[PDB]
Amino acid sequence: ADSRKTYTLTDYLKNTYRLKLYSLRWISDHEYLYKQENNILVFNAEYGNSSVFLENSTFDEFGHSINDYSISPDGQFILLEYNYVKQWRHSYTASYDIYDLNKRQLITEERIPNNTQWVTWSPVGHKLAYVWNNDIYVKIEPNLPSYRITWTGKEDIIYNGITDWVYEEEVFSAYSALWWSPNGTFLAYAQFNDTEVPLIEYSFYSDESLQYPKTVRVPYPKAGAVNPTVKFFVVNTDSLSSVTNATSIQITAPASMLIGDHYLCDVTWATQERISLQWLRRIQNYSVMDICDYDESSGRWNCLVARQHIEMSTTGWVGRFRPSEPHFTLDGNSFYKIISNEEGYRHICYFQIDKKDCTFITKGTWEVIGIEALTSDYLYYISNEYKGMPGGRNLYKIQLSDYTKVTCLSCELNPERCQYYSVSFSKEAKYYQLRCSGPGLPLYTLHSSVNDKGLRVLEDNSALDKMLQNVQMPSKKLDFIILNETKFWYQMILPPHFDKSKKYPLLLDVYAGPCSQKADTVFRLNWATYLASTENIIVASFDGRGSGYQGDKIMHAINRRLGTFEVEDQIEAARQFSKMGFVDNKRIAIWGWSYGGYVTSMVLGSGSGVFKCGIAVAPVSRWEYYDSVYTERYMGLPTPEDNLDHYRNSTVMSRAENFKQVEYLLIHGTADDNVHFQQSAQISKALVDVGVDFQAMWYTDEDHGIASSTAHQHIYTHMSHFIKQCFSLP
Amino acid sequence: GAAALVTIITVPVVLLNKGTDDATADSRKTYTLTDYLKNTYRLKLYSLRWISDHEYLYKQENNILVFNAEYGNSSVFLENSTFDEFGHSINDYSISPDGQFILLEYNYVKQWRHSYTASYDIYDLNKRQLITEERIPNNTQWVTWSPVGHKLAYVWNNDIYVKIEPNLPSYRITWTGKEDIIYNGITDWVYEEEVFSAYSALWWSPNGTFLAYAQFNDTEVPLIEYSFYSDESLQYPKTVRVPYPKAGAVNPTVKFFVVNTDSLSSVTNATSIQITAPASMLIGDHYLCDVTWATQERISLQWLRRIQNYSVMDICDYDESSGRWNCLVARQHIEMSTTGWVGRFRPSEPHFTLDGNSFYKIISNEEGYRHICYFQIDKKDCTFITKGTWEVIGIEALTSDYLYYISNEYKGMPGGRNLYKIQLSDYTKVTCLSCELNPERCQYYSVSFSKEAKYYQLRCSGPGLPLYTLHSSVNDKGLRVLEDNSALDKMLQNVQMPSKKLDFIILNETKFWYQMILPPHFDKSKKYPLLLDVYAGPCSQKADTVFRLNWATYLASTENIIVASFDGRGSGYQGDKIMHAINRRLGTFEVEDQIEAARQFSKMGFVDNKRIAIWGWSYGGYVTSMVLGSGSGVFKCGIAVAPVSRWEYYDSVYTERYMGLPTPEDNLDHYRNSTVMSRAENFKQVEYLLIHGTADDNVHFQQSAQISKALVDVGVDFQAMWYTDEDHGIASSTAHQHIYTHMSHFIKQCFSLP
Ligand SMILES: *[C@@H]1O[C@H](CO)[C@@H](O[C@@H]2O[C@H](CO)[C@@H](O[C@@H]3O[C@H](CO)[C@@H](O)[C@H](O)[C@@H]3O)[C@H](O)[C@H]2NC(C)=O)[C@H](O)[C@H]1NC(C)=O
Ligand SMILES: *[C@@H]1O[C@H](CO)[C@@H](O[C@@H]2O[C@H](CO)[C@@H](O[C@@H]3O[C@H](CO)[C@@H](O)[C@H](O)[C@@H]3O)[C@H](O)[C@H]2NC(C)=O)[C@H](O)[C@H]1NC(C)=O
Ligand SMILES: *[C@@H]1O[C@H](CO)[C@@H](O[C@@H]2O[C@H](CO)[C@@H](O)[C@H](O)[C@H]2NC(C)=O)[C@H](O)[C@H]1NC(C)=O
Ligand SMILES: *[C@@H]1O[C@H](CO)[C@@H](O[C@@H]2O[C@H](CO)[C@@H](O)[C@H](O)[C@H]2NC(C)=O)[C@H](O)[C@H]1NC(C)=O
Ligand SMILES: *[C@@H]1O[C@H](CO)[C@@H](O[C@@H]2O[C@H](CO)[C@@H](O)[C@H](O)[C@H]2NC(C)=O)[C@H](O)[C@H]1NC(C)=O
Ligand SMILES: *[C@@H]1O[C@H](CO)[C@@H](O[C@@H]2O[C@H](CO)[C@@H](O)[C@H](O)[C@H]2NC(C)=O)[C@H](O)[C@H]1NC(C)=O
Ligand SMILES: *[C@@H]1O[C@H](CO)[C@@H](O[C@@H]2O[C@H](CO)[C@@H](O)[C@H](O)[C@H]2NC(C)=O)[C@H](O)[C@H]1NC(C)=O
Ligand SMILES: *[C@@H]1O[C@H](CO)[C@@H](O[C@@H]2O[C@H](CO)[C@@H](O)[C@H](O)[C@H]2NC(C)=O)[C@H](O)[C@H]1NC(C)=O
Ligand SMILES: *[C@@H]1O[C@H](CO)[C@@H](O[C@@H]2O[C@H](CO)[C@@H](O)[C@H](O)[C@H]2NC(C)=O)[C@H](O)[C@H]1NC(C)=O
Ligand SMILES: *[C@@H]1O[C@H](CO)[C@@H](O[C@@H]2O[C@H](CO)[C@@H](O)[C@H](O)[C@H]2NC(C)=O)[C@H](O)[C@H]1NC(C)=O
Ligand SMILES: *[C@@H]1O[C@H](CO)[C@@H](O[C@@H]2O[C@H](CO)[C@@H](O)[C@H](O)[C@H]2NC(C)=O)[C@H](O)[C@H]1NC(C)=O
Ligand SMILES: *[C@@H]1O[C@H](CO)[C@@H](O)[C@H](O)[C@H]1NC(C)=O
Ligand SMILES: *[C@@H]1O[C@H](CO)[C@@H](O)[C@H](O)[C@H]1NC(C)=O
Ligand SMILES: *[C@@H]1O[C@H](CO)[C@@H](O)[C@H](O)[C@H]1NC(C)=O
Repeated sequence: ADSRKTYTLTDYLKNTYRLKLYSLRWISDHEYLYKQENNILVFNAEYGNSSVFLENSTFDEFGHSINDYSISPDGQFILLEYNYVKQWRHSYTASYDIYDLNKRQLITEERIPNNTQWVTWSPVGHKLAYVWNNDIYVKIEPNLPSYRITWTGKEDIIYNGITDWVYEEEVFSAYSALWWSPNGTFLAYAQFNDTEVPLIEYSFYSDESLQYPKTVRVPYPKAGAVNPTVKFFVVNTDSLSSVTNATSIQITAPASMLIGDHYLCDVTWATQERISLQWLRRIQNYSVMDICDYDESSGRWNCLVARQHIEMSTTGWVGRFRPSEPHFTLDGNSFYKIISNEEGYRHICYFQIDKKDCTFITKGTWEVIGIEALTSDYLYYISNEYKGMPGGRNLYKIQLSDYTKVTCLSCELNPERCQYYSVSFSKEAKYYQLRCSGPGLPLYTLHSSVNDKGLRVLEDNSALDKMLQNVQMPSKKLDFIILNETKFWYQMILPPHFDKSKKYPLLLDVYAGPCSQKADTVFRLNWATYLASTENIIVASFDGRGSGYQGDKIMHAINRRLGTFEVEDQIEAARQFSKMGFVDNKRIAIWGWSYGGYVTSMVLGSGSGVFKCGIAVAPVSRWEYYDSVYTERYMGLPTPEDNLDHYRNSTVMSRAENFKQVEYLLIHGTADDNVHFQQSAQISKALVDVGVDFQAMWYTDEDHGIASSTAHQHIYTHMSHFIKQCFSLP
Repeated sequence: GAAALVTIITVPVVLLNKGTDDATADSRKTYTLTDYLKNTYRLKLYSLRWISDHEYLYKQENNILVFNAEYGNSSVFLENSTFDEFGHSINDYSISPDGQFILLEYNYVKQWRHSYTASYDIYDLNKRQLITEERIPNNTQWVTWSPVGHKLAYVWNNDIYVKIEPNLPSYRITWTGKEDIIYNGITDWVYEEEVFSAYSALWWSPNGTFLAYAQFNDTEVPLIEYSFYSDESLQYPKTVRVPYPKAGAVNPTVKFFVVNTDSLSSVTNATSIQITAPASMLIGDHYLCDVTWATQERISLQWLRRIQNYSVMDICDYDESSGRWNCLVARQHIEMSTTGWVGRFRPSEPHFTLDGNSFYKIISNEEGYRHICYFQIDKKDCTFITKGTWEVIGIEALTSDYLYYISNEYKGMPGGRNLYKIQLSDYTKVTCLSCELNPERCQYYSVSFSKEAKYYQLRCSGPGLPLYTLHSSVNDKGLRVLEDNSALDKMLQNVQMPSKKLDFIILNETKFWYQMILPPHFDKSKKYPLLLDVYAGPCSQKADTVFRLNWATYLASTENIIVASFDGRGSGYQGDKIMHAINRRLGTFEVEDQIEAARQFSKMGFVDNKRIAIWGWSYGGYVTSMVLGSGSGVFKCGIAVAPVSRWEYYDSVYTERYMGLPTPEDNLDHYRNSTVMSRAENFKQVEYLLIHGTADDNVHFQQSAQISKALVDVGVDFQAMWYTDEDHGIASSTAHQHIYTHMSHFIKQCFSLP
C-alpha cells in the first residue's frame, strides 16, 4: 500500500497544491508587463532581462487597494481600480485614479468619477472613455475636463456604452459596448433599451443588520418576453467640443434585421474609416454582417448592400453562440472568419469586401477552434486536428500566399505533457507565449515567430510536481465509445492504483450543454480529484449529440429538441461505462450544474434505473423561465405556432413521479441572477406535490456560481456527504 | 436441554414459549404516520349554533336541522337538496337573527389566519327563494348580520356598506377605502394576527341602531416583500408586499367611529361621530385592544399605549342633544403593570350587566393571579369577587343571578379546565358544574350557553375521548349526550395507542408541570429516546389534559419515542410571577429551564442520555435553535420549523410587548444578544434541520435565511428544506404530509432508530 497522502477535500476547499501561472501584458512587439512581489516588471521579450516598471512603494502610499492596474498604450499614465464592487458576471463598479508615469504624480484634477461602470484607454495614445450613470464620457487627456457624449442614460432603462444583463451574459459576453477606431479618432457605442423588457424580482437578505429584505429587479427577458432594443452610434473623439454636445452618427441595422427583433452580436473595426457590424434576427438562423464605411463629404457612415454578407443555417443555429469576429487584413478590403463548410466542420474562409464568394483555406474532419493572429506571411489559429482529438488544442500557421503550406507550431513540442496548447501573440506577432493546460502540469513558454524558436520557459509548475509526487493524484483516461457509428469521446478520472479486476463506484459529472465539451485533456485540481483520490470513485463525463468542437451535425442534433437527445446519450454512456466492468452497476450516480443540473434532473426523472442518486445545483426546470436568447437559439419561440409543445414536454416537473426511485439533492442560491430560484422552487413544489422525498439546501444571498468562500466550502462539503452516504462509502 | 430429556425437553420448550408469551404477546397494530397523515382515526365533534334560548342549529347529512334542547326532537331547517341547484359549493351559511334570511358563502378565498374574501348570496327562507337583486358584491372581505332583525353590513374594497333590507340597495358609509393603505371595517395584518385576533373591525350596536367601525392607516407602515412562485404557468414570479411593522418600525394608526344605521338615507352620505382615545393614550402610539357594546347608548373601548404597560378603558355614552358620544374622565379605568406587560395578550373583554351601570372583568389580583372583578361604571374601586392560587381562564356567561366562568382551580391543575358558577348576590356561593361530571374521562372542559343561558353545551377535550353533552341551567340537569366518539373508541381499542402522563417537577422550590406521551407497553426499567416538543411562548401552556392524535402519537406508538413538553418560567395560567419572569429578557430563562427539563428527565431513569432531541414551531423553533446553540450538550439533534431568529424581524406588537423597544436607550442590548445567529459556533456540536415556508407571512423567511447564512459562514453542516408557496402553517395537504415525512426521517436517523 502507498503511504502518500490522498488529495483530501480540505486540499480542494483550502487550495493547498496551487497551479502556478505566468500572465503577462504585451505592451509592445518586444516587451511585456509581468507583475511580481507587487511590482510591475518590464521583461525584454527577446533578451529576457527584467527592468522594474512600478515599485510597490509607488502605490504602497496610495491609501487604497488597487484591484487591477491598466497601462496606457503610450505608457504616460496608468489607471488604478480601487473600491471594486462586482455586479453580474462581467458588470462591476469601482473608482479609478490616473497616475502620471512621466512626472510620477497622481492626477488630482477632473478625476474619473466614483462608482465608474467601465473605463478604457485609447487604442494608441492616452485618451480615456469612462461610463458613469449609464452615460458615456470621453477625456481627451487624463488631466483635462471630461466631455459628455450621451445624455439619455437611465438606470435599468437606457443602457449607454454598457451591455444589459441578457447581452452581458449571452450576446457580447462582456460589460463593454465602447469600441474605439484603430487610431482612436472614432468611438463606437451601443444604446440598449430595456423599457419593455420585463423585470425579474428576487429578494436580497443583505446582512444580519438589515431589518427589511431588499427586493432586487433586473431587466431579464425570459423566453418569449420582449427582448431589449439595440442601437449603434459612432462619435468623433478628436472633434469633441466642450462648447457643444458631440454629435453621434447612428448606423442603421441591416434592412433584413429591421423587419423583426435584431441582435448586434459583434462590432469589429476594419480600418480607420471602415467598421463591420454583424447582426442576427430574433430567430437565430439568419445573420447579416455589414461593412459600413465612413464618408467625408456627408461625414455620415453608410452601409453598402453589395458588401453585406448573409449566413443562414437550416441544420440549426447560425454561429456556435454568435458569428465569429472577422480578422480584417491591414488594407481592410479582405477579411478572414471561421465559417462552417458544406460538410459541417467550421473552418477558416478568406473573403473580400467586393467579392461574394467564400474561399475556405482549411478543410477536414477537424474544426478550427479560433484565429490567433494575422501577419501577412502566415495566419495563426488553434485547431483540434492533432491526433484527430476533438478535446485537444494546438497552434497552427498557414502561409497566406500558399495555403498548402500549413505548419503546426506546438503539436510536437511536448506531446506527453502538453496537448491543450493555447497562445497569446505580441503586438506585431513577433513573440507568442504558448501555454499548455493539460494533460501534464501547466507549462508556460515564450517563442519567436521569426524562426519558431522557444525563447525560454516562463513557468514549469515544477514546485507543484514534486509536491504532487508525494500525493496519490488520480489518473485521467480520455477515450471514445462508438455509438451508432458516431464516435463520442468520454473522460474518466480513474481512482489512484486503479485495477479493472476490482469494482469501483461511478459518478457521471454532466453538463451536455449545446456546443459543450466535457472530454478535454486539460489538467485540473477539482472536487473530482478528491472523490477519486480519497473516496475512490470513478468520476466520468461524456459528450454525446449536442457536443461542440465535433461538427455541426452532432452540435445541431438537439436543435429544437432540448433535454431530449443529450439526456438519452448520457444514460446510454452510463450503461456503456457499467458494462465496461470496473463500474459497480449498483452504485452509479450523476451530478450537474445549470444545464448539467437540468440534464441531471431529466436523467433522474427518466426512470431508466441506471442512476441511484443525483445532485443538481441551480438546475433549469422549465425553458420558458430561462432567458430568451439562450432558449430561442436552441428551442425556438414558445408559441403554439412554433415549438411550444417541446417547451411543455421538456419540463423537470413532468418527470417528478419517477424521482421516487432515486435520491435528489436540490441546491440553489436565493440571489441567482442567471437560473432564477424560480426554477428550483417549481422543482421542489412538484416533488412535494407528488410526494417524492428529496433533500435540499438553499444558500442565502448566493449567485449562480455560489463561489463565496464560505458557501463554496459548504456546498462541496454537503455534496461530499450526500455522495459518500449514497455510495455507502465510509 | 440436549440431555436425557426428550418429550420433556419439548415440554420445557412449551413452558419457555408460554413464559415468553406472558412477557410479550402483543399483536395489535401501532398508530402509524399514515394513520396521522390520512386521519384514519378521526375524532367526531358536535358544534351546534344556539340560534335561540331553547333551540339550536346542527348540521347532519349536509341538512341544516333545528333541535329543541328541552324536548330533544329536531326538524329540517333547510334540506341539503335545497342548495343542490345553487350551482356553487356553499362554504358556510349565516342565519339572520329573525330566521327570515340566510347568507350562502361561495368562491371562498383565504388570505392570512383570519382574513378571507368570498361571494355571498342572500336566501329568502320565507319565500324559499334566493335574493337576486342588490346581491352582495363579489370579493366582499367581511359580512355581518345585525344582532337583531335582518340588517346587513359588509366591507368591500376596504369600504363599509350597510343594507337595511336584503332586497334593498346598499348604503355606502366610508369612501376612504384603499388597498394596503386605509383599512375601514377590516383589520390590517398586525391587528388581525395580534390585537383583535380577527378580520372584523365592525361592531353592531345591541339592537342595531348604531354600527361601530375602525379606520386603520398603514400609509407609513413599512412593507415586507416576499416573492410568490404561483404555479408552473406563471413565467415571472410575483413579489407580495404586506404591511408588516417589525420591532420598532412605524405601527399603524387606529381611529374609532360610530354611525346611526337607523338614519341611513340614499339622499346624502351618513356622518360618523369619532370617539377619540383618552389623552393618556394620545401622548404616543396607542392600540384599540377591544370594543364591547354595553347598552344601546353605551360602548366600552380598551386602549393600550405602544409601551404595553399602561391601558385605559373608556366607557362612552351617547348624548341625544349633541348627537356625539362623550366619555366621562371618572368612568375611565386605568390598568398598569410594573412587573410586566398588561394582560395575558391584551386587556381582557369586559362583561357589562343588562342595566349597563355595572360590569365584571378579569383583572390580576395583588397576589398575581387573574380573577373576576366587579366594576361599577360610577366607581373607581375594583372589588374582587373571586380569589385564590388558581386563575379565572375566562367568563362564558353573565345571567342576572349567576356568573359562569372556567378556571384551573380543580385539583390545582394549571391545565385542567372546569365550569364554575357563582351566585351574584352571594359571592361566597360558588358551585362547580363539571368538576364531578366524569373526572376519569373529562378534566378539560369548554362551554357554550344559549341566548338566555337557559341551556349550555359542555364540550369535553380530555383526557379521555372528546365528549359533547347538553345540560339545562335551571337545575344543572344534563339534558343528554350529543357526541360520545364511541365509534372512534371502538377502533382505538384495536391499536396500541400510547398513554399520557401529566405531573410536575420542583425547581428552586417552585412547581413546574410537564407532560410525557409514554409509549405503549412502557417499562420504567427500559430507557427510551426522548424528543422534547417545546414552544415555551410567554403565557403559553404546553402541558395540559387534552386528548390529541398528532405526529407525537406515531412517534410514541410506532417509533417508541417518549415525547415530553415542559412549562418553565414564562408559562401561562400559572400566575403573573411565572408569566412575567421573562419580561424584557426573551430567549433567556425559558431556554435554560427547557435544558434543565431534559436534564431532570434524563435522571428520571427511563430516558436514554445519549439520545435526547427537541423540536418546535415559531417561538418553539427559536427555543429549539437556542437550546441547540446553548452548547449544553444535553440534546443530540433538533428540528426547527419556521423559527424566529433576531427578535427585531418579528412584528412590533408581539416583540415590544415582552422584549421592549429595539432602541439604544431601551432593551437594544438584549435585541442584539438574543439572536440565534450569535450561537452559530455551538451549532457545530449538534445536528440541525431548518424548515421554513417561502411565503410565510408571520415568521418571515428572512429570519430563517439569516440563520442559514450564519451556519454556512461558521461551517455548520445542517439539512434544510424550503416548502415553496407555503404559509407559517405549511398545512397544504401535500406539504403537511411531506414535512412530517421528512421530519420523521431525520428523527429516526438522529435517534439511530431501526
Ligand atoms: C425605449 O423604448 C420605449 C418603448 O418603445 C420608448 O418609449 C416611447 O417613447 C416615445 C417618446 O416620444 C413615445 O412616443 C409618444 O408617447 C406618447 C405617450 O407616452 C404618445 O401620446 C405619443 O403619441 C407618442 O407615441 C412612445 O409611445 C413610447 N413607447 C412606449 C411607452 O411604449 C422609449 O422612448 C425608448 N427610449 C429610447 C431612448 O429610445
Ligand atoms: C394616513 O396617514 C398619512 C400620513 O400621515 C396621511 O397622509 C397625510 O395627509 C395629510 C392631509 O392633510 C397631509 O397634510 C398635508 O400635506 C400637504 C402636502 O402633501 C400639505 O400641502 C398640507 O398643508 C398638509 O400638511 C400629510 O402631508 C400627509 N402625510 C404624508 C403624505 O406622509 C393620510 O391622510 C392618512 N389617511 C387617513 C385617511 O387618515
Ligand atoms: C536587455 O539588455 C539589452 C542589452 O543587451 C537592452 O538593450 C539596450 O537597452 C538600452 C536601454 O537604455 C538602450 O539604450 C540600448 O540601445 C539597447 N540596445 C539594443 C541593442 O536594443 C535592453 O533594453 C534590456 N532590457 C531590459 C528590459 O532591461
Ligand atoms: C446637451 O444635452 C443636455 C441634455 O439634453 C442639455 O442639458 C439640458 O439643457 C436644457 C437647457 O434648457 C435644460 O432645460 C435641461 O434640464 C438640461 N438637461 C437635460 C437632462 O435635458 C445640454 O444643455 C446640452 N448642451 C448643449 C450645448 O446643447
Ligand atoms: C485616424 O483615422 C481617421 C480615419 O481615417 C482620420 O480621419 C481622417 O483622416 C484623413 C487623413 O488624415 C483626413 O483627410 C480626414 O479629413 C479625416 N477625417 C476626419 C473626420 O477627421 C484621422 O485623421 C486619423 N488620425 C491620425 C492622427 O492619423
Ligand atoms: C428559421 O427558423 C424558423 C423557425 O423554424 C423558420 O420558420 C419556419 O420555416 C418552416 C420552413 O422551413 C415553416 O414550415 C414554418 O412554418 C416557419 N415558421 C415557424 C413558426 O416554424 C425559418 O424559415 C428559418 N429560417 C431559415 C433561413 O432557415
Ligand atoms: C342529503 O340527506 C339525505 C338524508 O340523510 C341523504 O340520504 C341518505 O344517504 C345515506 C347514504 O347513502 C343513506 O344511508 C340514507 O339512508 C339516506 N337517507 C335518506 C332518507 O335518503 C343524502 O345522501 C344527502 N345528500 C347529500 C348531497 O349529502
Ligand atoms: C318537539 O315537540 C314539541 C311537542 O312535544 C314541539 O312543540 C310544539 O310544536 C308544535 C308544532 O306544530 C307547535 O304548534 C306547538 O306550539 C309547540 N309547542 C311548544 C310549547 O312550543 C316542538 O316544536 C318540537 N321541536 C322540534 C324542533 O321539532
Ligand atoms: C358622498 O361622498 C362621496 C365622496 O366625497 C361623494 O362622491 C364624490 O363626489 C364628488 C363631487 O364633486 C366627486 O368629485 C367625486 O368623484 C365623488 N367620488 C369620490 C370617490 O370622491 C358623494 O357624492 C357623496 N354623496 C352625497 C349625496 O353627498
Ligand atoms: C335601539 O336603541 C336606540 C338607543 O337606545 C333607540 O334610540 C332611541 O330610542 C328612544 C325610544 O324610542 C328615543 O326616545 C331616542 O330618541 C332614540 N335615540 C336615537 C338616537 O334615535 C332605538 O329606538 C332602539 N330601537 C328599537 C327598535 O328599540
Ligand atoms: C413601562 O415601561 C417603561 C419602559 O421600561 C417604563 O419607563 C421606565 O421607567 C423607569 C421607572 O419606572 C425608568 O427608570 C426608566 O428609565 C424608564 N424607561 C426605560 C427605557 O426603561 C415605564 O415607567 C413603565 N410604566 C409603568 C406604568 O410601569
Ligand atoms: C516590493 O518590491 C521589492 C522589490 O525589490 C521586494 O523586495 C519587496 O518584497 C516587495 N514588497 C512586497 C510587499 O511585495
Ligand atoms: C470617491 O468617494 C470617496 C469617499 O467620499 C472620496 O474620498 C473620493 O475622493 C471620491 N473620488 C472621487 C474621484 O470623487
Ligand atoms: C359576481 O360574479 C358573478 C360571475 O361573473 C356574477 O354573475 C355576479 O353578478 C357577481 N356578483 C356581484 C354582486 O357582483
